[PDB]
Amino acid sequence: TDIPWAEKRWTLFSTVWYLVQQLRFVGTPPALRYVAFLGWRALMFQVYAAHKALVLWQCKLDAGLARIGSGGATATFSKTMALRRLHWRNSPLAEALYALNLYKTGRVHLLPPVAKPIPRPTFFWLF
Amino acid sequence: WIAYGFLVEWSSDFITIIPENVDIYIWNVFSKIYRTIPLSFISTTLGP
Ligand SMILES: CCCCCCCCCCCCCCCCCC(=O)OC[C@H](CO[C@@H]1O[C@H](CO[C@H]2O[C@H](CO)[C@H](O)[C@H](O)[C@H]2O)[C@H](O)[C@H](O)[C@H]1O)OC(=O)CCCCCCCCCCCCCCCCC
Repeated sequence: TDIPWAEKRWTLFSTVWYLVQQLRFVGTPPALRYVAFLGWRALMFQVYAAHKALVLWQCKLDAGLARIGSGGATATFSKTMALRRLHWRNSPLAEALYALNLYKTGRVHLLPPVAKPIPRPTFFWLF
Repeated sequence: WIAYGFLVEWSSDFITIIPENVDIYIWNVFSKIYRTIPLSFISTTLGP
């Protein structure tokens, strides 16, 4: 009932992509879809554990860069920024700006703005 | 006897004296047979 009209656009790319979705849903057996779904679930759990470890290491790097830049006083790290990295709410520019900010003035609890969601790209009748 | 024995069948439109059950059965058999055609075509053409 609340489909955005940008997702109901008919284009050449969506015409091609209907074939992929049709082969996925009515062209491939649900048994093979189920075993592929289980494999993708296990792989996504593994990559989530990897991303969580990477975020914890980025917290340690946050503390290191916050010491080199404020001398030795500020050595903590922003837990809100840790959750922001974990929830993918940060742009790479925001990450670089925050890291540089730590490295040369400290200020752990001064955070970059949250990145807006990326809108769906549209190019006329192409996509 | 010919009434029951091949007159009311030979003189009637065969759309009338044919259940929709056999049409549904033949369509189901056909659609079950030719169901792997997209995946098999993709596997043949995307192979070596
Ligand atoms: C206990 C049972 C023993 C086996 C069970 C587990 C062992 C092995 C699991 C499968 C093999 C390895 C899978 C790893 C990657 C997944 C493959 C894939 O591309 O990804 C598959 C995706 C994932 O499933 C769907 O995926 C959807 C879309 O998400 C993802 O979809 C894609 C994932 O490829 C993209 O990555 C995309 O970015 C991402 O969003 C949903 O999110 C859900 O996760 C789910 O509905 O499916 C799809 O779209 C495609 C549908 C058809 C593809 C079939 C591929 C493999 C089929 C094996 C059949 C052999 C039978 C014998 C059994 C032994 C198994 C080897």
